[PDB]
Amino acid sequence: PGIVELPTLEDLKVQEVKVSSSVLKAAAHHYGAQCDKPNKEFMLCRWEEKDPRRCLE
Amino acid sequence: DGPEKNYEKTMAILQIEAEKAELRLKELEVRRLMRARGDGPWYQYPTIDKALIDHSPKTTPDN
Repeated sequence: PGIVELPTLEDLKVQEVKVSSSVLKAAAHHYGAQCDKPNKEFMLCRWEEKDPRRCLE
Repeated sequence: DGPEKNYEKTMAILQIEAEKAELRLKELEVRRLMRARGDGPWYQYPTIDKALIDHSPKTTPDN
């Protein structure tokens, strides 16, 4: 019943963060303090839409 | 006593019994329909209450 829609692989292409987990943990506090606005916007969108396909941007 | 007493007593009794018979037939039909469909107060089997659901963020966006 119905056909699922999935974004094309060109829509999932982005410059990945290629640092390991320890590097991320070292600067986790400053990253959370400085980069808070896009992270919070993304997480609110994720919790409200309940759909990974509506939060690519 | 006179015949009118028995006459009218019989008439009242006949009315009462006829009404009771019609009511019994109506009750049987109503019960049959109510059990078949389930849209009346009778035969309302319980379902899960919806007040038990938790509506809160669940540590995972997709619930």
